[PDB]
Amino acid sequence: SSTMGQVGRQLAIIGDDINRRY
Amino acid sequence: SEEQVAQDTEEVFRSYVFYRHQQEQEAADPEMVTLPSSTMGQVGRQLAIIGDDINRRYDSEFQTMLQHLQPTAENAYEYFTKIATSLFESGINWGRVVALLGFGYRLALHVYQHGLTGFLGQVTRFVVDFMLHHSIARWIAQRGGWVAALN
Ligand SMILES: [Cu+2]
Repeated sequence: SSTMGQVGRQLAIIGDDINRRY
Repeated sequence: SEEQVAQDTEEVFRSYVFYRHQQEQEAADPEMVTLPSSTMGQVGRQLAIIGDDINRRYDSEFQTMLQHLQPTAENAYEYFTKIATSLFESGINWGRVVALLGFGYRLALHVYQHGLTGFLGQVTRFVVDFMLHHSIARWIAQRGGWVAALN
């Protein structure tokens, strides 16, 4: 993403996806 | 046994890195082919399976990520710390733990691809210390340790 905080929040979103699928 | 979980994290992450790299070859970083049937090894392998699925589904995000990782790796700690802290500012769950593991794996792989060797141990230390100081180890301990990931 544009900034590292943006990157971290995108990873939070991906982690929630993982938590919902596995 | 928060400290126990924190120590277990090292072996979990090492096994995760090994198996994720191995299945990514079934389609390179020598440092990821060495130094591993214990409980934590098995947990790492399972998590590496789910992490490979996620890495294929979110390839572009994980590649875009590395634009902030300087090619010399002089800011490895800064990059890791800031991104993971943003990751866990909104809470902790197992999925986010797996995401942190995959983030560490890609950071370790990329610093090698940029010609910095012998850095995988340090990314492992990054992961262990972050999970300890950001209450991730306490959380995992509160859910029964790393072994509870096998469910
Ligand atoms: Cu690069």
